[PDB]
Amino acid sequence: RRPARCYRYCKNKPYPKSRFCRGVPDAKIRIFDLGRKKAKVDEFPLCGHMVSDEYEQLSSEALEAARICANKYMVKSCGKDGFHIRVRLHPFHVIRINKMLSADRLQTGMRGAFGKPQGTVARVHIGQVIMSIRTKLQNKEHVIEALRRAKFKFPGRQKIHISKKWGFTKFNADEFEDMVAEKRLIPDGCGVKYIPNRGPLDKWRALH
Amino acid sequence: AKSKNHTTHNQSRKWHRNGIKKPRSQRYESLKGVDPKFLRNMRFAKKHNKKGLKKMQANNAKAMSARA
Amino acid sequence: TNTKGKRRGTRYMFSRPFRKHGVVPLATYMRIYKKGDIVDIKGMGTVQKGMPHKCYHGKTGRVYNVTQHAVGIVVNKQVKGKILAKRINVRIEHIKHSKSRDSFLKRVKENDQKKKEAKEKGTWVQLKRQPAPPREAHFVRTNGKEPELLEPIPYEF
Amino acid sequence: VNVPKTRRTFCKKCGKHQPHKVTQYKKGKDSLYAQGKRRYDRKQSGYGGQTKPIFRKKAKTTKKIVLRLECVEPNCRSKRMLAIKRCKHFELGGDKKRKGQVIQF
RNA sequence: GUCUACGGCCAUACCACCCUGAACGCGCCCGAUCUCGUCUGAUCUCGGAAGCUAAGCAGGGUCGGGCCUGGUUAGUACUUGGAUGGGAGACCGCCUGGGAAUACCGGGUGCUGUAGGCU
RNA sequence: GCGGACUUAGCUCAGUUGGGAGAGCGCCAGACUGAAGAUCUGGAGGUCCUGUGUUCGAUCCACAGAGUUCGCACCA
RNA sequence: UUCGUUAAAGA
RNA sequence: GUUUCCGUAGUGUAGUGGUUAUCACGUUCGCCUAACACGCGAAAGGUCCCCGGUUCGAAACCGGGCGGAAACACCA
RNA sequence: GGGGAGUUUGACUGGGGCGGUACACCUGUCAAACGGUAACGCAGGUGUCCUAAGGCGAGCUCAGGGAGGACAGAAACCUCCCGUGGAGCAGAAGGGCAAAAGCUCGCUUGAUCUUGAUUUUCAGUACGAAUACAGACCGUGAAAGCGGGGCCUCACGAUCCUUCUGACCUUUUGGGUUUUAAGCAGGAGGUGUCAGAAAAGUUACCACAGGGAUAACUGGCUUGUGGCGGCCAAGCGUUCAUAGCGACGUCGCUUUUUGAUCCUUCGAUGUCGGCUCUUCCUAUCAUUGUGAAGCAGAAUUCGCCAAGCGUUGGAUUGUUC
RNA sequence: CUGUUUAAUUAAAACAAAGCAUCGCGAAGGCCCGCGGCGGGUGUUGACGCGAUGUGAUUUCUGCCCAGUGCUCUGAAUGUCAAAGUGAAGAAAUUCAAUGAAGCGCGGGUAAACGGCGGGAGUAACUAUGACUCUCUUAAGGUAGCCAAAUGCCUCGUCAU
RNA sequence: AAAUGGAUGGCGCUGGAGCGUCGGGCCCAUACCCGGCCGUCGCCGGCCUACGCCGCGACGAGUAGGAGGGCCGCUGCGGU
RNA sequence: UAUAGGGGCGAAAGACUAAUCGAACCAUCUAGUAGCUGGUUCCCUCCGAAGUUUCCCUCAGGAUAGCUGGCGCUCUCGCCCACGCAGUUUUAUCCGGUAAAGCGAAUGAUUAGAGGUCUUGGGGCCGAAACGAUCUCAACCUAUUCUCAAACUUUAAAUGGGUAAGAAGCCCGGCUCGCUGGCGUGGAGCCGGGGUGGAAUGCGAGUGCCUAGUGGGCCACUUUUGGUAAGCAGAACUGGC
Ligand SMILES: [Mg+2]
Ligand SMILES: [Mg+2]
Ligand SMILES: [Mg+2]
Ligand SMILES: [Mg+2]
Ligand SMILES: [Mg+2]
Ligand SMILES: [Mg+2]
Ligand SMILES: [Mg+2]
Ligand SMILES: [Mg+2]
Ligand SMILES: [Mg+2]
Ligand SMILES: [Mg+2]
Ligand SMILES: [Mg+2]
Ligand SMILES: [Mg+2]
Ligand SMILES: [Mg+2]
Ligand SMILES: [Mg+2]
Ligand SMILES: [Mg+2]
Ligand SMILES: [Mg+2]
Ligand SMILES: [Mg+2]
Ligand SMILES: [Mg+2]
Ligand SMILES: [Mg+2]
Ligand SMILES: [Mg+2]
Ligand SMILES: [Mg+2]
Ligand SMILES: [Mg+2]
Ligand SMILES: [Mg+2]
Ligand SMILES: [Mg+2]
Ligand SMILES: [Mg+2]
Ligand SMILES: [Mg+2]
Ligand SMILES: [Mg+2]
Ligand SMILES: [Mg+2]
Ligand SMILES: [Mg+2]
Ligand SMILES: [Mg+2]
Ligand SMILES: [Mg+2]
Ligand SMILES: [Mg+2]
Ligand SMILES: [Mg+2]
Ligand SMILES: [Mg+2]
Ligand SMILES: [Mg+2]
Ligand SMILES: [Mg+2]
Ligand SMILES: [Mg+2]
Ligand SMILES: [Mg+2]
Ligand SMILES: [Mg+2]
Ligand SMILES: [Mg+2]
Ligand SMILES: [Mg+2]
Ligand SMILES: [Mg+2]
Ligand SMILES: [Mg+2]
Ligand SMILES: [Mg+2]
Ligand SMILES: [Mg+2]
Ligand SMILES: [Mg+2]
Ligand SMILES: [Mg+2]
Ligand SMILES: [Mg+2]
Ligand SMILES: [Mg+2]
Ligand SMILES: [Mg+2]
Ligand SMILES: [Mg+2]
Ligand SMILES: [Mg+2]
Ligand SMILES: [Mg+2]
Ligand SMILES: [Mg+2]
Ligand SMILES: [Mg+2]
Ligand SMILES: [Mg+2]
Ligand SMILES: [Mg+2]
Ligand SMILES: [Mg+2]
Ligand SMILES: [Mg+2]
Ligand SMILES: [Mg+2]
Ligand SMILES: [Mg+2]
Ligand SMILES: [Zn+2]
Repeated sequence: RRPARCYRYCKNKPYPKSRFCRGVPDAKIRIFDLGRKKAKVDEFPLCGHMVSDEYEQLSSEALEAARICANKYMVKSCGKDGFHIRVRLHPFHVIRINKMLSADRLQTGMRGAFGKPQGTVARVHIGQVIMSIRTKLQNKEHVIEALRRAKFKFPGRQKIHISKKWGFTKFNADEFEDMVAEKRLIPDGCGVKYIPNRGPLDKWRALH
Repeated sequence: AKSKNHTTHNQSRKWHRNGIKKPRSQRYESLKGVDPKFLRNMRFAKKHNKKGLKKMQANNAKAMSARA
Repeated sequence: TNTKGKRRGTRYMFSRPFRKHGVVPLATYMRIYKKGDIVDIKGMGTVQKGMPHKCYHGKTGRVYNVTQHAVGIVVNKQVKGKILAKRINVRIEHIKHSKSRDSFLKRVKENDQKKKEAKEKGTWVQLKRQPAPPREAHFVRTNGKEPELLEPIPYEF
Repeated sequence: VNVPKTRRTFCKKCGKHQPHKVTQYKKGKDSLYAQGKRRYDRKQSGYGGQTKPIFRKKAKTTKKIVLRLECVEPNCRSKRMLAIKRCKHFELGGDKKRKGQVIQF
């Protein structure tokens, strides 16, 4: 386990786990949702998300420790099934290690220069969302404090933003309450199906 | 004793030291490299032009000079 | 050290683009390739019998020889020393015409028509292609409405 | 590989396609009293040791099979050579195969 | 206003389902003695013409799927050239120029050449 | 490249001035003995390395080839 | 021709 | 660390010239014996290291890991 | 027949050797949308296979899925429908291909002879490979046409010498015949270090010309590793996060270790340890002055100003340790 | 053991040594010198001698393997094997065929000749240890002795002094 | 927090000689303009050493290297 | 007195053999050869580089190409308008598949929830058992949704590459052909005639011979490969040492 000071801002092309890598071990994170996974859309109105500022690489172990800290503060503040946290970020870039000393100069110079896979990190663009927590209206400050506790644990500088959208959907919270009732949006689990008007008439007849 | 392998640095400047040249001068293009059946057309056409062009072209030139 | 074989960089270049695979169209064949025709080179993936080379894709040359079911084109290729006129034999499926010479012949026909009109009526024509001139002292109009005032917007994430 | 016994190929004597007996080319015994052989014997006779070099580091394992084609027609006797590419095993003239054969391993 | 034979552009012309088809034409169909090739006149060939538009086919329709085109995305992401610009870096801002795409929305869905026949 | 030798039952071997395959050890089943071994009897097991040619018939004749081995010679 | 072992006691 | 090789019933192995679960020891049942050793006849016992790709078909051909066995790691 | 003689010990290489071939040729990426463009870069190959897997013509459509049908099951055979390439085309990939370049069937060797041109690597040399022609003899098809190997990208080889083939060829030396020998044209025998020498090791007894183009000390860049701090706090501390600690993560400092590079030094900077001796730093072991404890006293622990002064005698090991 | 040696960095555990062995040789010979001669050294010598080797007083022993590499013995019964000689064809050069001297092979001996000497598994009333047994295996499987040695990486092995 | 004592160049600087935005002046290089002179090159004038004499214009750095001129020099030979 | 140089002699250290011994000394071949060090002698003027392609037992070297100099030759302006050229732009005309973007689009990964019911598999429940029937998990499908791809891609930039912008070009009339062929059909060649004012800016061009040096490079903005990073190693454009 090498420090995160030597694996930082992007200096290589993305090298994913594929047909040509074949040697990367398992990532640290395996799951990506921690809260009420079966939460409906009208249950938790708002969401606060965590916006990066530096074009950096976040490691999977950092994502692990941050989601554990955020989950722990959420279950100590609003308890189980009072929140829904989703790590938006998924690690795919495989960093490499060129290890030596396997106190001698008589084993290997820079002869075999290409390295073996060490672990998985995640290339993060400027403005790309790290995490997103949807909660009730009364849990506004708790999401702020949870992502603030994750802020001290991610490297680099990043900000927090309470979204204008209604949860994880791409539609506005101002338009949601006035527009899901009349015509368009129908809830489908935790996601929302948006229907256009360019359908067959059997869909409109199945509605109403 | 490792040396520098290959580069193309300081090459286009040496190219443009002397003004990169189009061949730029081919009037009556070179005839080799063309279909030998077409050559059996054209060479026999040329030598029978050398043989039998005289009187008809001469009278035609006289006619167009008289009408012009 | 790149192992410079034939077509070692042609994963995308000699490929039929999208929704255009299958048999070759016959209007590619049914064309008039005389001598002196300034024609382009664009390689094909269906017919493998007449690929020019990966270096001559997209270039433009002059026809010198025509055969049964191919054509011969002289192409200026640039090498390390200087550009060279090279004599290639390319099949008909890889070749289309170039419309720049056709536009120049259209301009020549229009210039001959304007010169005939000039000799007829004594009218000066200005048959030289002058480039895009500077804008003349034209006169704008702002009737009916005041000009709309634009201001920059505040920053919102 | 497999080549047949007979083959109808252009022979240069009569200038028509005629059938040819196809046989394997033996290299042939090297004859004495040739030019380079007498020169090498003259150069070898004396206290000089091995004068011309001798080949050591062989790397190819196959030889190009060349075929002697003889004209089958009488009083022509046109014999010539046709080379094939490099092959390891070479069947002479028999045992053609089919597609409906059982594997029967 | 159409079809047949050969086509050019290769989905504005493909796929799913439902209606319409007067007259030539296309077809389904009607049988193996010769030409014919099969386990099978199912396919391909041979002389038909009793019915039929049920099907192909030709039109139209689907708040149809796809395809093409136009807005939006967006003067955004990118980007030629420049600075003794900012920042520890990460990168970002400015001058001069060029400028894309998915979502979202709107419109169309065949055009024709040659030869021939129907109203 | 030259000359010469050996390929047989599961194992070791025999078998021409060619009419064709056996011995021993193996396996199975009987008998003998109070039981084993030896013994006696009866079974099973060969593509005789492969292809071709002569002969009516080839393990044995010849040719070519496939594995093993013995010396010998080496102008690219 | 070969064929191994069977304690403590119990009259 | 590098280069070769191996992984198969509880144990040591054979087996690819792709398309089996093979031998030997051990366990259980029954026999011979007065009863044990010895002997006999069966039976069970296999993830062919784990996970993937090739094909009609893989343990076999190949790859990534896992755990081992040999050889080298020298001059300053 | 090393008793003696002569000669050789490939090249690349983050020093040499071992390891490997990046030494000949291919595929995709690096490669920055013409092309070219490096490393012992990445992932994978090749020294073969094929008388058909060549050439032509004709017929048919594949992989997979759904529904049925005696034994029949997950896979045995038949039929119907969906089936744009999800199969196959000899092999490593890329491209390309559907009345097809795929599968089956029928005939055939064009995988034949010969002179030029052009493309590829490129110096616009060669080999290899390829393309369009041309002249004979042919295959297929009804004809159109297609075919002078493999659907394309690789699958291979100079001089000299040997061997074979051809003309009813030339010279065999003063002239004839005949054997032989030489030549002309094109196939083979091969240079894998693949534009091609015929080649084992050791030298600590070594020598010469050189190199800091090139290692072994220090010094220089970096800090992977070592050492030493900080940040957020899930928990330890009977209670209680922060008296003392602190995981999961994360930001740094130093050159007291080791590693990486080769910048200077090869017409030499004398290369370990110890003895003696001077000076400096603080990341403080004690002493001076203080803050905090789970500080009752004592004894400890954690911090601050602080390097002024001290920081031992010995048994072992050449020791650093 | 006394002795000897890297004069000008070593004085030794190095060399020599008596003892123990082995091999060649009966002189037209063994081992050697020489460009040459039946020329020379051993030789004015004759197996208790000469020449060439390993080990190194005395005591006690000299384990087992001829698979390999050498050395040596033996046979035209027998493969291969060069000139010269023989036979045939031809006008001849030339070609072909048989026979074959040493050597190699075929058979034996030789380790005080060079040399070499195993890894697994299960098994005795607590446990370990395992006389014992089974399997693959070589030519033989390290025997008598000895030891972390001047010979042991782990290792500053474990116990005692 | 780092080893000899030491580095915004030092001295010093706080109503600035620090920081950020700027304004007006000021200082200079072999850079630019004008002018004098040398040389090279280009174009040219004249029937005044023609190998000399003027005329106009533009430019002059440079290792390896390549040319041209030398009324630079040393030694000897024939003329002078 | 005897042993004299690849010889002698050695109780063996390769020790001694006239201060020299892992092969003595003197002379000759011999001024041995060296791709390897060091050096290379007057002035001024003018021009003035390369560390790169390919090949070699090639890697400290050489050959070839490139960069450079010298010597010229063929021409042209010099009295409404000549030809030609360009590290440049415009006008058109084609070419690409990188940045970007996308995967509710193919290939490959990957997250979570919902709806549906053919399916076999784990549970209890209606109960002699029953695809007679019920719930849930399993898996599948549908419509969504999260995150990517140097060896993925529908779309697709900026930058860039080729071509044309005339008198060597247009148009008309005719002869030849053994090529081709319904055709005086097509296509090439040849002959004669008529009209040059045909984008912007700049520039006087073309061509022949001989040859030195070079063949160890480095740095910087930007685009980038390996490495944690390096004043590290390796590439591209331009500039500089
Ligand atoms: Mg170089
Ligand atoms: Mg001679
Ligand atoms: Mg001789
Ligand atoms: Mg019939
Ligand atoms: Mg019939
Ligand atoms: Mg019918
Ligand atoms: Mg119909
Ligand atoms: Mg109908
Ligand atoms: Mg329609
Ligand atoms: Mg639609
Ligand atoms: Mg910029
Ligand atoms: Mg008893
Ligand atoms: Mg020698
Ligand atoms: Mg080397
Ligand atoms: Mg490119
Ligand atoms: Mg480019
Ligand atoms: Mg169908
Ligand atoms: Mg492929
Ligand atoms: Mg494909
Ligand atoms: Mg077909
Ligand atoms: Mg032909
Ligand atoms: Mg030597
Ligand atoms: Mg020593
Ligand atoms: Mg010595
Ligand atoms: Mg560390
Ligand atoms: Mg260096
Ligand atoms: Mg160094
Ligand atoms: Mg360097
Ligand atoms: Mg010095
Ligand atoms: Mg000193
Ligand atoms: Mg000194
Ligand atoms: Mg002090
Ligand atoms: Mg001494
Ligand atoms: Mg004697
Ligand atoms: Mg003794
Ligand atoms: Mg012994
Ligand atoms: Mg003889
Ligand atoms: Mg015997
Ligand atoms: Mg023997
Ligand atoms: Mg036990
Ligand atoms: Mg022992
Ligand atoms: Mg200061
Ligand atoms: Mg200021
Ligand atoms: Mg100068
Ligand atoms: Mg000598
Ligand atoms: Mg001396
Ligand atoms: Mg010496
Ligand atoms: Mg000597
Ligand atoms: Mg000299
Ligand atoms: Mg200059
Ligand atoms: Mg070479
Ligand atoms: Mg070199
Ligand atoms: Mg040098
Ligand atoms: Mg040169
Ligand atoms: Mg010049
Ligand atoms: Mg590309
Ligand atoms: Mg991208
Ligand atoms: Mg020179
Ligand atoms: Mg050099
Ligand atoms: Mg560099
Ligand atoms: Mg400069
Ligand atoms: Zn013939």
